[PDB]
Amino acid sequence: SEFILTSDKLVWTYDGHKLQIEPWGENSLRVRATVAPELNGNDWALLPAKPSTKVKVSEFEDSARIVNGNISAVVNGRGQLSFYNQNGKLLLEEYWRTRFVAGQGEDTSSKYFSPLTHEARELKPIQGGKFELRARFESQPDERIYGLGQYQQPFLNVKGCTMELAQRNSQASVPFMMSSLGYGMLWNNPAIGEVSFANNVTTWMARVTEQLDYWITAADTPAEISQQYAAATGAAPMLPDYAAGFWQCKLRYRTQDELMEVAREYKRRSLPISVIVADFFHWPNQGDWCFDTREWPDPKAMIDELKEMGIELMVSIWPTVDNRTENYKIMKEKGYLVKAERGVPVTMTFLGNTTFFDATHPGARKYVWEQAKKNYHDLGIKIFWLDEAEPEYSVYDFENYRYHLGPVLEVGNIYPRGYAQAFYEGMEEAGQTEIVNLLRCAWAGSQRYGALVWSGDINSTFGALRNQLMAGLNMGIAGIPWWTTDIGGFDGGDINDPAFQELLIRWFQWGVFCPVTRLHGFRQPMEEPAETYRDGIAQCMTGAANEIWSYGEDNYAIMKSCLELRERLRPYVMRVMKAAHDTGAPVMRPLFFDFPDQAEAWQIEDQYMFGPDILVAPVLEAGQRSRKVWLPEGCAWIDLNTGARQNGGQWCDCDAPLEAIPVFIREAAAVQAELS
Amino acid sequence: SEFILTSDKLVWTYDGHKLQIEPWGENSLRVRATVAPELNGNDWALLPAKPSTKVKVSEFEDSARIVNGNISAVVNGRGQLSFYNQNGKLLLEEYWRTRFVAGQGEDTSSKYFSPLTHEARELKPIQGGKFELRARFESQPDERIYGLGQYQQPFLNVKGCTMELAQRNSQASVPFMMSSLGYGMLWNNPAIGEVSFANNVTTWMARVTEQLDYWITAADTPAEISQQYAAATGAAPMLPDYAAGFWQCKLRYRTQDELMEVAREYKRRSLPISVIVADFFHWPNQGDWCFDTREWPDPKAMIDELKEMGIELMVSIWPTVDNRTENYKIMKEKGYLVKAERGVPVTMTFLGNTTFFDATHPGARKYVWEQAKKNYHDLGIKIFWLDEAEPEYSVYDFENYRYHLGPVLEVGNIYPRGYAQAFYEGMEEAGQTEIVNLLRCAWAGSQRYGALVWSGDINSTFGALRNQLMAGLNMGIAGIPWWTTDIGGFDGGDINDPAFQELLIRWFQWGVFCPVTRLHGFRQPMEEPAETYRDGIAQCMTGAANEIWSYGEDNYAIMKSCLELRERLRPYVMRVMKAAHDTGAPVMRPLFFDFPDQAEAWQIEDQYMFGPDILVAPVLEAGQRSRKVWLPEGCAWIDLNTGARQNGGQWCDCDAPLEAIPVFIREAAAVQAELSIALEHH
Amino acid sequence: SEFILTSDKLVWTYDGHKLQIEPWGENSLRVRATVAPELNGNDWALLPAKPSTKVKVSEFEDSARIVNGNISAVVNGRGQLSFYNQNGKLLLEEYWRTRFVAGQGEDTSSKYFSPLTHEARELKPIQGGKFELRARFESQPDERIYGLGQYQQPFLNVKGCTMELAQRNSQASVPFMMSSLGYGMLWNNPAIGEVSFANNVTTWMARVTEQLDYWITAADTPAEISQQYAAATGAAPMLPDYAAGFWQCKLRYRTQDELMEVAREYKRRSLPISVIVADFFHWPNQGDWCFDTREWPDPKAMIDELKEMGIELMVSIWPTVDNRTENYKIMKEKGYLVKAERGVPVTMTFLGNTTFFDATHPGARKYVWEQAKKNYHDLGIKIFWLDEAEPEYSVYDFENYRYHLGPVLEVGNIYPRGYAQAFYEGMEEAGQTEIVNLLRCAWAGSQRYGALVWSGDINSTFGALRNQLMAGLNMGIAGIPWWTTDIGGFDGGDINDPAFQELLIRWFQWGVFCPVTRLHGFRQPMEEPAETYRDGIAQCMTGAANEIWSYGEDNYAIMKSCLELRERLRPYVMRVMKAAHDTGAPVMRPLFFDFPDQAEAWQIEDQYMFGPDILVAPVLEAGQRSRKVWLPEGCAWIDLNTGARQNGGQWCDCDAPLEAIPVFIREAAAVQAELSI
Ligand SMILES: O[C@@H]1[C@@H](O)[C@@H](O)OC[C@H]1O
Repeated sequence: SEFILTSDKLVWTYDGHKLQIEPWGENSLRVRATVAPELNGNDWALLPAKPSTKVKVSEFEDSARIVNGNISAVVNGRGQLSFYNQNGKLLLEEYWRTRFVAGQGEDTSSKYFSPLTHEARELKPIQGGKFELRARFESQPDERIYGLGQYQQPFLNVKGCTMELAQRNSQASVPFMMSSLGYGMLWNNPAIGEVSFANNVTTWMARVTEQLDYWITAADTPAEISQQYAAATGAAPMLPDYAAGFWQCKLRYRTQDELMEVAREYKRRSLPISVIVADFFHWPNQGDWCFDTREWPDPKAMIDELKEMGIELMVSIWPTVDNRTENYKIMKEKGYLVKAERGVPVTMTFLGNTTFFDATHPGARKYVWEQAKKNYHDLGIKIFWLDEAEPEYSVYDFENYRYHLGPVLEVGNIYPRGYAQAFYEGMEEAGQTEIVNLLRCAWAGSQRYGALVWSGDINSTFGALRNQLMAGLNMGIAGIPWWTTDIGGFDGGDINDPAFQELLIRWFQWGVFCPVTRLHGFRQPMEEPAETYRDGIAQCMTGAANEIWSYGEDNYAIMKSCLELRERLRPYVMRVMKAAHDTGAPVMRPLFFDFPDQAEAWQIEDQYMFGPDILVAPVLEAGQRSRKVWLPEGCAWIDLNTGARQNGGQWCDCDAPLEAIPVFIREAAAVQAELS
Repeated sequence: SEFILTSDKLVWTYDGHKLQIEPWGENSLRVRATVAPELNGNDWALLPAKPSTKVKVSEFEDSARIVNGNISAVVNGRGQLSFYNQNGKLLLEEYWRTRFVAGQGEDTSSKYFSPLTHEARELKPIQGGKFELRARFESQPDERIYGLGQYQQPFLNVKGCTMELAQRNSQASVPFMMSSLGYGMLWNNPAIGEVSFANNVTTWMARVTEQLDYWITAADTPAEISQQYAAATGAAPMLPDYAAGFWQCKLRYRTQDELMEVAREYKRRSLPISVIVADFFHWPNQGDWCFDTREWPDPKAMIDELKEMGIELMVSIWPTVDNRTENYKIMKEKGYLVKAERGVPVTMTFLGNTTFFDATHPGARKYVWEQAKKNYHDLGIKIFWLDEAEPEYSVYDFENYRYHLGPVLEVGNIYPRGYAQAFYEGMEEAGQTEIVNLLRCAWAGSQRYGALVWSGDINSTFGALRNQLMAGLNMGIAGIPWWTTDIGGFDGGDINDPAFQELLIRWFQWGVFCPVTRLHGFRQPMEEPAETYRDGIAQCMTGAANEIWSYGEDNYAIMKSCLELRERLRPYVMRVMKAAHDTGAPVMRPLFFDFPDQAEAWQIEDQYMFGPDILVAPVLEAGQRSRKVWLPEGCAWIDLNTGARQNGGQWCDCDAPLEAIPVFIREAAAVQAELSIALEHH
Repeated sequence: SEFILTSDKLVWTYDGHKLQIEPWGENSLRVRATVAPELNGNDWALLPAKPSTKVKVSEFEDSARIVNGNISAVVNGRGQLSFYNQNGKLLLEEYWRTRFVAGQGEDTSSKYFSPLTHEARELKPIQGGKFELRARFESQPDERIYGLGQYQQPFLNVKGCTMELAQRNSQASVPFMMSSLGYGMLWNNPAIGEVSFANNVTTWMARVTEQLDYWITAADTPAEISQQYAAATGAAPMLPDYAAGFWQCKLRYRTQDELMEVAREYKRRSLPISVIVADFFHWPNQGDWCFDTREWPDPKAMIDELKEMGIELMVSIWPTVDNRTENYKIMKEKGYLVKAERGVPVTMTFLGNTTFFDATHPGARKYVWEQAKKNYHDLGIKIFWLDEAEPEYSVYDFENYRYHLGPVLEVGNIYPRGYAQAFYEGMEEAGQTEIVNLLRCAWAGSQRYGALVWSGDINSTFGALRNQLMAGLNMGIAGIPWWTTDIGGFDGGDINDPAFQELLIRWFQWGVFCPVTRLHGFRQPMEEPAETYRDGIAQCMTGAANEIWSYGEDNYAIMKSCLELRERLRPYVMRVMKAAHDTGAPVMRPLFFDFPDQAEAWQIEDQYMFGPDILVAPVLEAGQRSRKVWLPEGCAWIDLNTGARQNGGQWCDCDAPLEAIPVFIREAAAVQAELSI
């Protein structure tokens, strides 16, 4: 057992195991461990640290200690690590269960003494290869845990839950967590694996990796934790103005004329509309990244008319490359495609045999961007819908695929970050500022590449709506402030079904108080293409209409008023977006973000704060016409729908007619005057 | 160390390793070993053995011995095994290199003493799984080794060569070997692996297996070894008479009219023709197994007219099932398809995303047969072209596929046998006798299912032709008497190119003296289909013409006379085919099969015997117009082309003009009279 | 398909596959290939290249070419590679069997066209990991192949043979090959694997690796190839004088008194003796690396007396560290030990549970050297016996062990080079020149660390003797000029058995004309130790006596004249050793090394050249009293035993009584003058 101590770095070593702890921004430490000869150069999501002035490394008895502001790490003579805040309170301690460790007998008076033989930092060698990593920490009975990204589950507090560290359609692993004990932690490792916050032990796992790497931060409030995390992995940029308006989309406007007729109908009725969207398979083949002129005769003319109307066009980008295309040939020559380890060299079979471009290859990123630049960006398109961002393998056999940066088991989760980066860096180099692209997935730090994330191809049910509320809140905690959904859900909504129409209204009303308000879906009754194939290429179907006038007049009036409300909200949304850029605060936040001293704020999972001044209580059940709403203590609250004043620190039974959900405004906040 | 002996079985055991040796037919032993609790019930290619009456099991000193006729196995107290014949000559010896084995020190006076620590029977456990098997035997300085199946290499004798135990297009692993030391050995294990007959050590390897299993046989002559092997794995059936005639094929007759135009034109020129062939993609989609009526409007009328003409139709069967078909849906419901272990559930991407039917699944065999029965056999088609029989994965990642009988790594090589079995059993059940189907691949015992094997999609060169001669002869030694090639090779022959025309003629001349005489290929210039797609299904191209009149008048005359010569040979062919059925002897044989006592017979690799009465000496180089020919001792030889008589036991410098290759007939054999060999005085 | 060409580098790429060919010494090229983003920085055995005189890179048609003196590489538009010499003759061509390659249909007129789908450079991805590599080349009909290291097999020409690329007791993978077609090739990759020189195809295989890496060289003669190889991987140093004399050893002299009594007896009988050896388990425990004072009370006094007698002491070093020792604790603290991937953390169980020191770890190398320096070298010991150099795992499950530089499957074969390096660098740093240590194993480049390799614990038979001849010759071709055996073999020789005694004499006679003349073995009847354990530590047995007088008076007379003959040869041996250092030529050479233009020189495997002036024809069978000997053309030959002159270019029946083997001297060679004076 040997310490190697300098003024700003703690290293411990035994039997080739190196544990290295150092400052990494104010109130924060980076922890690394390896049994290779040295640590490698992989920083993954962590940006260069602003130097800490206050770091102090000490030695006492058989231990060593490193303090950086409000966090300290203690490593004992057996190489066992625990973390404390500035008040000396335990934040986090490693989980050891051994009789012998670091060449020494374990202390029989400690819960660490056990014949079971579990190490806190298990680097298990893979034969012929690298390491299978498990990092174990003690559970705590009072610990509540948030963040981790976007999971399709009805839990805000994820203590007791196990989350797969993998990317699938409707899931995003963004592995930053925030604990109610007063710390946050980033698992700075893109390997396929799992995080289990089980009641008996916390275990982080990486299937294949070179080394342990995490970042831990301490502060007295969630807001400071979020700020410290944003300094570690990058700030969201400033949201462009147009992104705060209404985004109109469906699966799918099949022709230029169809899309333009919708936009013209919005303008004919003087309705708000900021963005309109051309969904997938508007292209001749996958990997062409251009409009098919048979259905889109004059894209420039579409964009120019939309510009006259004050509307931005967003276009679908698929990362797939069909093997019959010219771009497949050239990308294959250059080595810019993902590779199958075994079997046919095909990663997806949706409407063609396609291979994904490799978003971890800097050359492939540039290539795909420059195709999109030439065919779309040069025409005046400045928003891209970066769909299939996981990427969506037809079969999620992660072991069977390899990227430029290594096997998908080792590096796979960073794909969506690279995909967003390709477009953000490309658009920035082309002279665009305030970039936003619609990404289906993300990793740690995706926020710095302007990633507006949505929750994918979920079903159209109230159960799904409930999951989306939890997922969006946890995404904000994981540092992804720009987040949204398909209003009404993606799959299964019949436009003539009264039950779906009720869900649509409830989801729309919530969508007004989401970071982006976006109508999209694949509505029934669907329509098969007239021709199944054209030039041997399978043709893509469409769903039914999905405009605010498509569901009758009663529903039209409700959604029209929703759009008018969203327009009145825009200055407040831009203020909250600037705050997200400035301070790393989410836009939609759990109650504890703004009221961390109040017990109820850490319990309630069906209410949230839309910025600091608006309390939102969505209706999450069919047929519900009232619900209980807890009003936080410390201010009075103004009912958005009645103008009535209510004192903080009480439960209210609130009216929730089909035409409105309960929403309260912080008294005397600037947004109060803006909304009436 | 412990022997468990009975009157007809030797078992040795130490530390869970069981070695079991027992008689398995006359002059033959089966050898099995495992570290599992017991031996499993897998017999693979071995048929039940006829009881051997005089089997003798003894123990002496610390050793044990089992004798069965001309072969004996000796196992010493360290479990080390060697084989001897009735004259006490060493046939085959296990390779051990250890200082400590079976709980005992190794003998320092033996070549077995070595710190290296190699076992002869290495069952290396796969973590969480079964075993990786290596069976090591000592090499022997003057051992020459034949058989093993069909490999694309210019070596008849494969001592010093390493052969992959896997099935790929143009390769067939049929793992029966015959040694010049006077034994034969079947590796009775369908696992993916390798056999290396290296000069320093012989190693058989199986990637995944439950147990070691081989069959070994001893006799004084090759013919006896071949007979004993056919008794162990099954006799070839009797060939139907039409199969000895001329088979006309190309890639591809696209329509009923095109095929019938060729058939009628053969009859109009009074040319011999016994089989005509409809190649692949005559169907609406892969897995439909029926004629596409747009190109083939009345299959019944086609078959009836061909029958009036004395011609059998053969049709292409592909084992692929495209995922848009009705049979895919049903076969998926029932579990009748091969499965990918990882990635997209697609085993081949040629003209569609297809999955192979599982030829190791009894239910799937029956399902595919009954489709072919309903759509082809009930109409009067008696011959099936079982193509892609390996099967031809787009990528040969054997580790990524699984069959009914287990992972491809453990059982993969038996697929072509099951594919043959599916059609043979079905046609037999339907009342057909004398069955022959054209298979691209085979395993040990494929011969019993009427498998006429051909050597696949080789290129059209003299290099290829040389490889095919070696491959065809080794297939015969491996117990596959019915074997042929694409005359001219498959890929790359332009019909207007003199260099290819030269090759076509030499290959055709050789083809006359192959077990089946079959013209096929994908000739240039190729023609793309008019429509690349139809109903979203990719359409299949065709090559150029490939009939005997398609290469100019001078070449037409040579091929015409080749066909006429083949017809005169038919009675002899049918006698030699009967001998293959009765004795297990190959049809095309190396010289050592008929003349085992003569040294030149074990050295010469560019001559062979076509039955016992015809010596063939093919021309295997462009521009060559004469070659040396060794005539075997013990008889006189009649030159087929001149009529001259030559004494056995000499090298002759033979004329070999474009119009004929050197062929010699055994004097006074019945075939001499049948060939009508004159000698005019001008 | 894309070429990236500069003045001295050819790169070809398709689908992330990068093939890079460049000069690496005169008449030589280095070939690397990877599917990773870039080539790594691993040079393994290749030393920095001297920049070449006339390197030319050019593109023509759809191909590219790189010429460096007498070798050239051609890469076509399908990425397929072949090598030619200055006369345009094909040396080596890649084996491809595909219908489609590098995005293009294959040529149907070529032997490369095949549906089998075998690539010449197969970098097969291991799931979650690196690559399984197969490099395939066409076999050639008259190609004869030599080198590869030390294998226990009766084949000099290894065409048709398959060799394991792994290190085991009695085997050494030193993967430089020399072909009769006029090239040599180093497989510059330490991975566990295999080389298959099959008649139908040549296949090199690595179980786990990051990239393809080989070095290829061309010259008109074997001598130039050997020289070019030595420039690439390092010259053998100059051998010290004492190493050419007689090395006396057995398993084992158990005490200081017992060793010294043998040394004194050799001097008392006026017999030559240059080195005497303390074998294993002279230490308190494995990993102590010091004399046990209970059996060795005054080591400094022993060394001083041997110095007075003109004798160097060599001591056994074992790379094992027993888990009860002080050094185990410290080396485990520092991470200087080899690791088991699974199961009990024990690599060997011989007389204790031990773990090997990690010879690929620079710190571990330094640690072990400094233990040996403090306890042996500082006392005046100048030669170490680096035994168990593979290292000798109790079970050779290479997948189950890991070194500093990675899994044993990826890097394992370089261990013995590291082991030699540890002592050579330390001894050189300590002020010693002309270093020689006795290594049981080697890899490519081991020669530069003064590695005298011996063929390990082989059995005592005539079969073994035949194998050793072949192995030693092939080790020389592989660039290991300092090579020897246990005279008599290691295991199974009973000193009272007349059959063994005959083998011993024939082996000794051959031993006179080996690069080093060294007597060693574990002779029967063996003797168990007095007590099985002392202080819980299992005690090591000894074999019977193994001195030249231990086998009766008639045998003593023969071995006595062998030693005297060896002393007369020492000036010649030292000249041949200097030539090895200057030119990379081996000491014991096959006939084709000195007579490459003669057909018989490439066929004969039971004769060899001991330097350029002595033709040796050992007796390799029991009871043989005469044998056939081919005399090379171009000079006359003097029979060493009779003095009779013989013209070159003929076969002779030579008398081979028990008292001599047929040896011939090149007429008028300086060694003829030295032997007759
Ligand atoms: O939202 C959908 C997206 O997730 C994918 O399936 O492509 C079509 C879109 O409508």
